[PDB]
Amino acid sequence: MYYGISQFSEAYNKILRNSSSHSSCQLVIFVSCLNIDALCATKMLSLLFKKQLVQSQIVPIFGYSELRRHYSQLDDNINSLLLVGFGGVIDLEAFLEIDPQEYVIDTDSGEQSFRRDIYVLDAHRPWNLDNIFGSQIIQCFDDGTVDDTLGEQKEAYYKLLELDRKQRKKQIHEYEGVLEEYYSQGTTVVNSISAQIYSLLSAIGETNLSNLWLNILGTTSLDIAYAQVYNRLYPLLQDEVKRLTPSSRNSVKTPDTLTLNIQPDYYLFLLRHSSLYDSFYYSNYVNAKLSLWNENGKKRLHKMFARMGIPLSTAQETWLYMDHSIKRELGIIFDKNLDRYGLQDIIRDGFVRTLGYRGSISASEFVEALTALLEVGNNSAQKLTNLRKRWVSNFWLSWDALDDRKVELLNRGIQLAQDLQRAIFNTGVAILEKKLIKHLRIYRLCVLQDGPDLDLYRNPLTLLRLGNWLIECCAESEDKQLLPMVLASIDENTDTYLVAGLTPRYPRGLDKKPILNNFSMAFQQITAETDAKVRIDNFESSIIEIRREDLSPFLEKLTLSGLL
Amino acid sequence: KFRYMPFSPAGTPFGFTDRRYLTMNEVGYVSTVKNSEQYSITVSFFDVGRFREYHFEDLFGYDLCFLNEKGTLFGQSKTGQIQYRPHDSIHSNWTKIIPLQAGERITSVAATPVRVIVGTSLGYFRSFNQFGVPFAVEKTSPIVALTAQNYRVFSVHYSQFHGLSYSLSELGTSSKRYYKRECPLPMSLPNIKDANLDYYNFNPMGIKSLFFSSYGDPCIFGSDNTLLLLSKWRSPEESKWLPILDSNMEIWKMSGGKETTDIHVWPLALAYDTLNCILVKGKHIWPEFPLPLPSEMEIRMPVFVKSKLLEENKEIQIPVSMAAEEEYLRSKVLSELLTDTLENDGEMYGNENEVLAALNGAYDKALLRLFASACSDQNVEKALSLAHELKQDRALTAAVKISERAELPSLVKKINNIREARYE
Amino acid sequence: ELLPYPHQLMKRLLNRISMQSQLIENISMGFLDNESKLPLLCMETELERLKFVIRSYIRCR
Amino acid sequence: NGLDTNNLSHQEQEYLKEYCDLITDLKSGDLVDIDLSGSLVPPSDVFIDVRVLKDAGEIQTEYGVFNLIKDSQFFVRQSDVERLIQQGYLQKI
Amino acid sequence: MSLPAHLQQTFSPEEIQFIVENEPIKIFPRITTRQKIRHTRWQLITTDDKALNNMVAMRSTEVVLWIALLLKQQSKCSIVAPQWLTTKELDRKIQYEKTHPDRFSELPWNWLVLARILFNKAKDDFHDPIHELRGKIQDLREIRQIKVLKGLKYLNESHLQLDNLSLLEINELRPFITEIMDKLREIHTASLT
Amino acid sequence: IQPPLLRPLAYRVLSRKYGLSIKSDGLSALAEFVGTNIGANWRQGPATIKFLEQFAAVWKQQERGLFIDQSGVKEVIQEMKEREK
Repeated sequence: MYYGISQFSEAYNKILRNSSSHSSCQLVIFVSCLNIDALCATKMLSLLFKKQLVQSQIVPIFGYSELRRHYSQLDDNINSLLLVGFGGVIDLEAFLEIDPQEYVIDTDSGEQSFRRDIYVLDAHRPWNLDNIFGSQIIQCFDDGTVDDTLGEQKEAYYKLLELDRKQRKKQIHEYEGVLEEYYSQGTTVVNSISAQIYSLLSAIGETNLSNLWLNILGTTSLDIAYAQVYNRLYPLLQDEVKRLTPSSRNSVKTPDTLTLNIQPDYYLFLLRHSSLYDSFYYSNYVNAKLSLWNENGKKRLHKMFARMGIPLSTAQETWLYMDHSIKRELGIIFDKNLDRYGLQDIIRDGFVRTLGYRGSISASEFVEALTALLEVGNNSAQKLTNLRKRWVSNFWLSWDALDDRKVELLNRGIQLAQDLQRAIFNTGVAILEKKLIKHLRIYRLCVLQDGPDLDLYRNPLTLLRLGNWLIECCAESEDKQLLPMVLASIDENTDTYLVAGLTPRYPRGLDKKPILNNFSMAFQQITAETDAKVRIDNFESSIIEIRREDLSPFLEKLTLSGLL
Repeated sequence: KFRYMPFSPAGTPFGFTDRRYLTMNEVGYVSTVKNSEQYSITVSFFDVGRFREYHFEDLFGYDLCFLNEKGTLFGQSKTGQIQYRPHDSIHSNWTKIIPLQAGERITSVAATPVRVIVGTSLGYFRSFNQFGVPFAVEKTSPIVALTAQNYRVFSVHYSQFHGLSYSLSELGTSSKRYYKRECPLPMSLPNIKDANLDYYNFNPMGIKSLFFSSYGDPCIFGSDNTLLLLSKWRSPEESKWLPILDSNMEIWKMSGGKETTDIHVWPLALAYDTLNCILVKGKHIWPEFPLPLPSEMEIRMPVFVKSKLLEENKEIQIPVSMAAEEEYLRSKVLSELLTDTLENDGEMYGNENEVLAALNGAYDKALLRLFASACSDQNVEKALSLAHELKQDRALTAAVKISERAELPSLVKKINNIREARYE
Repeated sequence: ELLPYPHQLMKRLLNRISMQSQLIENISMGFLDNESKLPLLCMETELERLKFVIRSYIRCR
Repeated sequence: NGLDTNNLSHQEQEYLKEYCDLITDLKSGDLVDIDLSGSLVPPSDVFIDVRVLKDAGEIQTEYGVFNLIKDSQFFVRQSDVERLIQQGYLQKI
Repeated sequence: MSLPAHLQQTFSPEEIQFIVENEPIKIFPRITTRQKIRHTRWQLITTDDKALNNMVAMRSTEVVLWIALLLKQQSKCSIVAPQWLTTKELDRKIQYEKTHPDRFSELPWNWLVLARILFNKAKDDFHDPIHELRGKIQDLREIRQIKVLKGLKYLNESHLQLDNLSLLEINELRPFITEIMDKLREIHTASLT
Repeated sequence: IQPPLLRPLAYRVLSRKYGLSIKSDGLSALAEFVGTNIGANWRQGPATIKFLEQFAAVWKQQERGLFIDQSGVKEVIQEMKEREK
């Protein structure tokens, strides 16, 4: 709203006018650590700033309290502050207690100018009305969907701000009702931060194949959470790939030759890097369809391989080492057998960027390797701070792996993704056998006391991966009602349960508005009411840390909460 | 009979490729890429500091593209749709459709800082302002090619009965003038191998490019590839075309006697005394979508005899006298053009006057070499004629020294008389 | 063998370096107050290379 | 010293201190414009990305203060970051 | 000491690269640094400033190779490929070396370093494909190495002549050849009465 | 007093001289010391150079700009200058 999508390049030009100086480094960039879309957007922005030669600093951030503490240490020489993938939903000016009058310089002439300007980007469509409108130092970026939805909201909000009689009471009540209808709504992502940065780069004309690949990776990270948004973005990415596609086609192989290929990308687990059978085994959709957590599901997978006619050993053999003719026949075999088993949804299209002898890599496998690098790239509050520093180091490691020269780093991320997905599948099968998930009819409650992977689930990425596997199982299971899910894992050292909200999703065959997440506001109300300690410092409000004993009374209050 | 097709300067046919250069010039090279029958358009700018590149998908697939620093022109000849996008784009990129009769198509287009030029295969001409307001509607001979260097405009009109012709105009911001109107063009059309035939299908005239010089003098690169420049164009009565560069002869001389067919020449613009031209190789006359840096070639007279050069060859060698003759001719033409440009257009840079003085000195040196050759011939009359043609009396001092070296008393006496006359 | 020390050439180069550094400082003050720092970076790199060459020769001596 | 005392003799330690003083004195005076203690590697790269090998914190520059928070990358001229690299705080971006 | 022990005898490959950078090279500008008669200036103390200040877009100009590469880092500069750095010229040099095993092809002393640097940066500017030029450079390097092996087989204490040998090859061969020749000269001197 | 004005000056005079880190707070403290003289104290610049040299000789510690030790070192150098007077 405050900056139109067409005006994003104008805001970048203003940032250049404010902080572009060979004499001094007057720019600073803040990015929410352990966010794939924010990481891709920050990489594109850093490349653009390097082309602009404007010196700047990059500091990954884990939570809102960390962001406030970082803002406390900001240098006055920096006249511009940037936020990537966070702070849109909240009123950052209210959170940081910023004063436009204190910041405003040369306010008079009807021109607003501040010593430090704050630019905000966030994937979630919901944005605090005060953040979008109230704060001028905050300059929210939107695709125009926020403006379209907030026409009436901004009319009511400005009318309420102006309004201070029974008729006046009725008008103020109407404005408050519109504002509240905008409020108390489950947060949802409608656009990718990488997509917004790519739109700004297209307004500047600066978009290239690498930037398009980064935006595609951000969209692919979004894909599991919002398949609908991924479907909306995929045709645009294909059009961009066609526009930027080199005129030469079927070019002779050489290491320098690089191109992005729009090719089928089946819903399988690292099929290029993992054996065919294991790629089928680690697929959440495959497990959710065949009930692979059961030995009956494993036997169904074996029978499907037999019906396909590939030897079971051939499927279990490494895909790179598999036979050349079988690789070409795999597409026809899939088209024949996935329909027979009803798993035809596995067939899918995905961008795969190639570079000569370095070869082609799918966006899904790259995003999986990046998530693994973020998860495992390396007094209890001090230990959590050290772990957040380790998470920032993992974010830096993933950023370094984003460089093409760090193909070995990307491969290490791929191996870590294989290990993490194996652990997630084992934990999910064990949880299904244990029936740890409980259908409370207000939500689905699950708490983890298992020794393995608890320290991994203390990482929100691994916790969310396990939750996504369970959600895929529940979504493919028609008998399982689509309900909000609660996942609570506890690390013994901190002795606190990491509770994160999980909205239900439709089965991959189905494609209905996604369920809004009430867990954020529900946990906020439950934390305000309950004496049990709960952490909201993290940028993800749904994710929360609560002590081991604190969780159970908090869980009772959560079931009591009407928001869920 | 002749086929009327849209013409864009340095335009490249799609051919086998789905993508092609819509037009190319020193201001920038425009390349369109087919995208599901909607040809995406990219507008590259050679001056990176002056302009930022902008690429936009085009469902129209405008077959006509003209590039000027004020803005980029786009046009679909069959539909008549014409879109003009200012380079700053602060003014909205206006688009409009022109009335095209059955069988009428836009043969070419041109851009002006304050106006937009439109020409039709039927010969109808429509003038529009920079805001798109039609400033004039007219009918003329079919303008096969349109070129406009800022306010200056140079067009080529052709018909089966009218023949090759060209109209020159300096419209200016006001007081529009036509320096020449459909004056006959002395150029030869290509005969109508397969790649050359396809290039003829793309551009029936065969003109590789029609463009003004960096100083604004009219120029063109015909199908024969021998570069032509309109000398003394400021005076219409004394204006004359000059085959300033023979690209085929230059290619042969650089090849050293070898005859290469795959090599070609493709000019985007002509710098002063040097053509900024890509030398397309391979079967295709037009260059590939990737753009090699243009080859800069100084102007070369066609006076060189290929048979004499081959006899010298027995990496090509030229006689010193032939080199001096070509040098003196080129220097005289360049000095006349520089004098006209400095008199009328002034000096865009202050070094032009010093360059003209150095060119006069080099012309005098070439004349002195020719005078030494005439002394070797022992023709005192020819040597005296060369000395009379010499521009500077200071160079005539060297001419008299050369006559003394030739030990011709008649030449020395005539040179002394010429020294007295020049002193007078 | 150590070469004889060229005092005049070394002193002229040092004076040129001093004047160039002073001019670069003046340009920096003006910028802090056309505006293109690319020539300033070129001059800074040239001064750095010249100073490195002089220091290497002096260290070898 | 321009930018294991037990192993050295006492006279050797005094000699090393005198040598460091002599180096500082040679830089302190004539030819002070060029840091004689500066690296002898040719200036191959004018600009190079830099990030902390260690979390030293704020650091000085020609006209800026840069945080050295762990794994924090930068884009700066090589000359300004040469001293920080000599300190070892930042390595290879 | 002030001089590293390895640097006491021969220049480093980076130093040879610095010398090659000190050499000039032609390039095509994309900025009208020249101002019309109708601004920051280089004012270089070790090199010409007039060429840089007079550069215009797509107007070929020569500048020191280090400055040329610095500008090529930006999109404004496109380096002009050396004429000897063409496939035909490389084939001619290879044929000359084949016809003359004793005589090295008249390549520039910095031919190897220049080809490597251009492959690192100026690979785009080459009209000929970079891979063919790299293969030709490797073939020429192998031929020159075989010739160097034969010459080392034919060493003499008095002197040696290497006309067209690359500067990088000379720098690499300086330690071994110098030490061997010095030892042979010492042996001959001890043999002398 | 005028810490921003002395900042490039202090940065040069200290970091170029010894490689010692100068904190912004230490530069501000040196600015207050400079402003202790009502007018510009150019001799105090050489006094600060002598103070930095004495600090390097005694403490021999990097990051002397933290100014917790540099303030006491400034008092010591001022007493030394008073004894010199």
